[PDB]
This record gives sequence, structure tokens and C-alpha cells, in this order.
Amino acid sequence: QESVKEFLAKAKEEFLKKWESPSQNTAQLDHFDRIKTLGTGSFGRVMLVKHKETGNHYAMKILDKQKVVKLKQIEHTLNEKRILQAVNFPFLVKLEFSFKDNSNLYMVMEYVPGGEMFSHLRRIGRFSEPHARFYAAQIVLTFEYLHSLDLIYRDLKPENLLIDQQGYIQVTDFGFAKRVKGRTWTLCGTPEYLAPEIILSKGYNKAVDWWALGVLIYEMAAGYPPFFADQPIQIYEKIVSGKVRFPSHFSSDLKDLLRNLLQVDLTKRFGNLKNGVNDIKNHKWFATTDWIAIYQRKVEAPFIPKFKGPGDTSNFDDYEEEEIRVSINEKCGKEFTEF
Ligand SMILES: O=S1(=O)N[C@@H]2CNC[C@@H]2Oc2ncccc21
Ligand SMILES: O=S1(=O)N[C@@H]2CNC[C@@H]2Oc2ncccc21
Ligand SMILES: O=S1(=O)N[C@@H]2CNC[C@@H]2Oc2ncccc21
Ligand SMILES: O=S1(=O)N[C@@H]2CNC[C@@H]2Oc2ncccc21
Repeated sequence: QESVKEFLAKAKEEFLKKWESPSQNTAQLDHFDRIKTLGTGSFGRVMLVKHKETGNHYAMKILDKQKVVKLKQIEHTLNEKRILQAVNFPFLVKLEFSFKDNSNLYMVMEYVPGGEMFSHLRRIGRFSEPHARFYAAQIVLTFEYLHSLDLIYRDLKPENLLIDQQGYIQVTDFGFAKRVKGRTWTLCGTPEYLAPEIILSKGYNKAVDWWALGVLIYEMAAGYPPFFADQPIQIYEKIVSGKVRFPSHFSSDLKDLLRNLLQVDLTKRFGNLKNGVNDIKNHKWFATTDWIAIYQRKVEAPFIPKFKGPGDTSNFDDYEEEEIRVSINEKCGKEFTEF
């Protein structure tokens, strides 16, 4: 379709302009009041903050430079910020500011008060097929966009998909995203969502995102992912086996789509064939989907999260509140020069 081609051509032009001249150092920490920790991990956390001058709320991802270095995440962190400042798509979180100080890297993003899809999925148990399909269509369009820019996302899972005030998805967490022409090799991602070629240490490509979409759609519609176990090695054995069991409540169209996304041979996997994303968009399971209406955000969402206002944190959970320390001395300045 000419409209799609012209759209993706302009999308790549606009991405490349920002990719080649990234923004840096667009705020500082004391421009914000810290409100609450929204999530925490091994080298950083995300905090709800309020900008003092404007009153606007934001999600501030804070990465400890020393821990980033220790966990060998320098390149990944530089990828994340460079990609986020260059992308623009309705279902991608907007990066509003970035900056660094003696201790930390900061990415200040739009705050999405509806919470993680993970929470709603576990609360409701499973999504109906129409509900899962509404979210899946947004991911399909987002991956069509990212892949057209030579970006691989590499961290699709329910915790990384926030639900906004209109009930639409905002993809967060570009920590593993990478601009790749051709193949890449890093072992990264969450075990349940890894394609076989990642587990087998192969050079892999954007087809791993389409595999992860298969896992996500299965998990949304079943309530649990297709490959699970207590030990990652047992998960990996199931992933590489070519065996998936579907709940009997799955429609035949859903099972067919999932057999083609959860295709262990990457050369036969939907999204990675000659017709690319169109094998997915034209699949029977998406027959009711108005792709343009989804992109234009004209479809009524199946679900609007309950929240009281732009600063409401009720849909996020409670974490120990720790200091945001900024050392009197600069740490790892050389490593993060480009940030
Ligand atoms: O609530 S989160 O902390 N959940 C996830 C944990 N890391 C990926 C997601 O990061 C976030 N990004 C923006 C806002 C909130 C969050
Ligand atoms: O639900 S939104 O208020 N927020 C979302 C988060 N930023 C992108 C989305 O923006 C929107 N665009 C159109 C209608 C509604 C919305
Ligand atoms: O620790 S790494 O092995 N992590 C990533 C794996 N492939 C890209 C990165 O390669 C590296 N380049 C230089 C030093 C260390 C590494
Ligand atoms: O609380 S809102 O859903 N509605 C508000 C009423 N006037 C506009 C405001 O829009 C919002 N913008 C960002 C987050 C939440 C909201």
C-alpha cells in the first residue's frame, strides 16, 4: 500500500535525523520532586517525579553508572537512550528529558498511570481474544515501525507494556533494543520470551521479536506463557523442542497464528517471510482488526484502567524507598561520554 510505504519512508527519515544528532543534557535532577518508586531492578529503578516548574508528572528511569558498568550494560544503556530519543510512534513511550550527573544516568519519560499490562493480566486471569487482539495489533504496528528502522526490540513481555489513560499500550523499556542491519548475537531478554535461535547462541534477527509476539499473545489469551518451568534450562528445552500445547478455549484461528509465530525455524516464522508483517496483518485471527483505526487510536479500548489523576500511583506496586545519591565525585565519566 502506497500510504504504508510513504509512511515508513518518512518514519525512517525522521528517525535517522535524530539518530545521527542525539539530544543530551536536557534537564537536571533538582528540577524534579521525587514522589514514589514505580519499579526496581539490578542496576536502576523508575520513579514517579513531578517537574517543579510545570507540575507535570514523569516516569524517571535512574541508572547507577557503576552498576551499569559492573553488569556489562554500557552499550545497552547507550542504545536505549539513543533509540528512545529518536523514535516517534503512538504506542512507544515518549522520552521527554535525559541527563546524567556524577553517579547516575536519567531518562525522563511520559508517566502512564494505568500500570503494567502484567498486573491487569494477572488480576483478570486471562484476556478474551478480542482484548488480546487489540493489544497484539498495537504490537504488530509498533514492530512494523521499529523493524523498518532496523531496530530489534528484544524485551517484549507483559511487564514492559503499560496501559494508558485511553486503554492503549505504551511500550517502555528499550534496555535491550538495538539498531541492527542483519544479525546480532547478545544473549539478553527474559527466558520465557526467548526465541530458539537466541537460546542456541546463533546470530539472530528481527524474527525474535515475532517469536516473542507469539509468546505474548499466548500468555494474554491463556493467562500463562507457553513455556515455563522453575529452572531456565528447562524452559530452554521446551522452547527449542517445537512443541506447544494450546488451551481448548483458544479459537482455531488463534492456534493457527500461534503455530506460525512460535515456529522454531526462523526462516519459516511469520513476520520473517517474503511478505513480512503482512502475513500477520492478513491472518484470519486479525480479520476483525481495522489497522488504520488502531494506529489512529479511534477504536474504543476493551478496558480503561481505574485511576484518579495524572499523579495516581495506585496501579503500581510498593517498593522500598531508597535514596537517589549523587556522589561528590564523577563516576565512569569516560564510559558515558555520549549519553
Ligand atoms: O512500573 S515500571 O517500573 N515497570 C517496568 C519495569 N521496567 C520496565 C518498565 O519500566 C517502567 N517504565 C516506565 C514507567 C514505569 C515502569
Ligand atoms: O491516552 S493518551 O492521553 N496518552 C498516550 C500516551 N502518549 C501517547 C498517547 O497519547 C494519546 N494520543 C491520543 C489519544 C490519547 C492519548
Ligand atoms: O561484554 S560484551 O561481550 N557485551 C556485548 C556483547 N556483544 C556486544 C557487546 O560486546 C562487548 N564489546 C566490548 C566489550 C565487552 C562486550
Ligand atoms: O486525569 S486525566 O485522565 N484527565 C485530565 C483532565 N484534564 C486533562 C487531564 O488529562 C490527563 N493527562 C495526563 C494524565 C492523566 C490525565
